[PDB]
Amino acid sequence: AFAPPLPRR
Amino acid sequence: TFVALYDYESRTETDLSFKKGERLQIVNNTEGDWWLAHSLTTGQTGYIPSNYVAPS
Repeated sequence: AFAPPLPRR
Repeated sequence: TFVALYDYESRTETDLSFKKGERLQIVNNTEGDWWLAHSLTTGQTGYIPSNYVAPS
């Protein structure tokens, strides 16, 4: 349900 | 042509937020975890996450 936590730029 | 595996909800005015089912034209993507795609509806640009999309 919750997409993967956006990685760090 | 790539597809949004997850609804990317950008928070800044730099990347465009896309939902699942929407397609995006991948521009440059061969290392960085953040690629830059270009929508085909209006024709805008936005860095799409490499984890919210997949080749298809």
